[PDB]
Amino acid sequence: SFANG
Amino acid sequence: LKAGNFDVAYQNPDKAIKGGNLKVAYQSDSPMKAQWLSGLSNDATFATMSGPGGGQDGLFFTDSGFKFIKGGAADVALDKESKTATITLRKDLKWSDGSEVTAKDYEFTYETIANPAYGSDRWTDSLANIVGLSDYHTGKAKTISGITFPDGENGKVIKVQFKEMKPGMTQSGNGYFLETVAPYQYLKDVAPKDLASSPKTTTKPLVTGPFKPENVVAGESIKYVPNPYYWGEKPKLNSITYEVVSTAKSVAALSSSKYDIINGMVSSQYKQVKNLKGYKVLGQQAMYISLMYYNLGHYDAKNSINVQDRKTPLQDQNVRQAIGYARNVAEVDNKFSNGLSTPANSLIPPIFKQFTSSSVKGYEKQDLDKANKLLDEDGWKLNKSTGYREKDGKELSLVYAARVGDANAETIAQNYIQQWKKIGVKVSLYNGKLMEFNSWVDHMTTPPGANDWDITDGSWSLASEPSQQDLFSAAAPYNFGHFNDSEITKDLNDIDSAKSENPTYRKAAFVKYQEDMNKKAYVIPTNFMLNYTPVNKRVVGMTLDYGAMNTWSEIGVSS
Repeated sequence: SFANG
Repeated sequence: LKAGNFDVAYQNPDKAIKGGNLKVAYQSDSPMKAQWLSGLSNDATFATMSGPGGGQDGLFFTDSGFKFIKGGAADVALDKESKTATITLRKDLKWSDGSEVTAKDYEFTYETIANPAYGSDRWTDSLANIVGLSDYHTGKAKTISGITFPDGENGKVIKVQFKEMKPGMTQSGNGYFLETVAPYQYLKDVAPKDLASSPKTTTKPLVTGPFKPENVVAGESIKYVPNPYYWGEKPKLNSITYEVVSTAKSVAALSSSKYDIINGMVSSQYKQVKNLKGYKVLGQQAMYISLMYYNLGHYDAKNSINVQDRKTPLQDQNVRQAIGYARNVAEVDNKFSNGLSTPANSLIPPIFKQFTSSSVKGYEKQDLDKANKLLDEDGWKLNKSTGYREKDGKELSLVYAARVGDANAETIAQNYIQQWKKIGVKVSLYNGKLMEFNSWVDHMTTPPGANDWDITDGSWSLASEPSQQDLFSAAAPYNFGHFNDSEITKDLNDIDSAKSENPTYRKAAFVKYQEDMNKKAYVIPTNFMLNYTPVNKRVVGMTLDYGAMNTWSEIGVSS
């Protein structure tokens, strides 16, 4: 999944 | 291959020697945390550092767009009519101690994540799509019914049964099934709640990759040596050392040639690295998107839905577009980025070639004329005295929740405010200052959402299935601006539809989605990024190519 950053 | 003006590979003209030792570092101001089991590992530094050991025992090869191919430790096949993934392990895939890798070892991965007793943080709802697994997860079943073994536990085949196929299932990082093995026979007698802290997963693990960790120094390093039992080609190197280096100490290390390769280096250091004699600086397109959000509503947590019900001039498409066209992203990047930020045309990064196209046009080019026109023809008439536009008696004035983090955060935000002034829009910082990161996450992610910002910036490290549902769907909490659009919903659905099992169709769906998003302009794509990696000129076979599946085996040194 995606992550802040 | 190039990435921007960067070369992706260092083509060393000198032949590799037999043997040698390679010295790699990861830039981190925080200690590494060794944990060899993917499910139990939460530290990004260590995940990268595990590369020579197999990357926490990943199974699948991919192409340069992260699409599964055959030929890795295992193969995966999808059969839509039976709703099944079939994972076939290599006949001669073994653990580092010589023991076989078996069907059980794949299933065990699932147990590490799904059985709460191990304390993983890696469960996702995507996994509830595997038959039986939710029930295992909540403790209703003792076993995972949708995971069966055609040739039993000690066999090489696993079949995974889903409730629904998803077209993303051909992309690594999809999350619908898992991609690693764990050594059940090595770990079976460890109580689940002790697994993560055990020597056997930390300092003395079993691995499946070209190298194995001969020594691990907690928080600091690994000493890799060849793994006799690796199925693929024997490495050229005798050893690899992989260490953490602080941001402060990195540039020095390069100057003294303490490390042949430093990974994870930050953009602000590039100007210092660029001129180092002795090194070739490689570059590559990142899995990254930064964008601007507009605040358009609220999130209804109980009913899990975004409601686009906020009073704001930003409800006007013309205003959303105009504020986009007014930015000078390209100019900003040229000043500040050293080439490592380049204007996004769209929400999907160009590394995903099968999912986007440079043909899609966004706000990558400033167009102050167009912006002023759009506002003109939407009744926002400039107020000559004030230098700001009005409509039905009210000034067009907005709050920009800019945030800290970027070396030049303050300066960039100011640039944008000034650009916006040029088109008659008055913009001020959220409380007159940049927001701190943690304050920003809170502000954005706390339902129902705030009413006291208009514009903000977000940035994501995308997984290699660039799923948009969790960022932009009507039901997503992460839809920070809270838009809700039937056409966009349709588009997102099409991307994940059965029709999209065909790559060409999926591509077009992604493309239409991207077009529609740029047009509607609920959000605006900002930047793509490049990563860089300094490489000592003595290194042979190094490359950042995402389709390069055997670099640790191929890599060598010329002296």
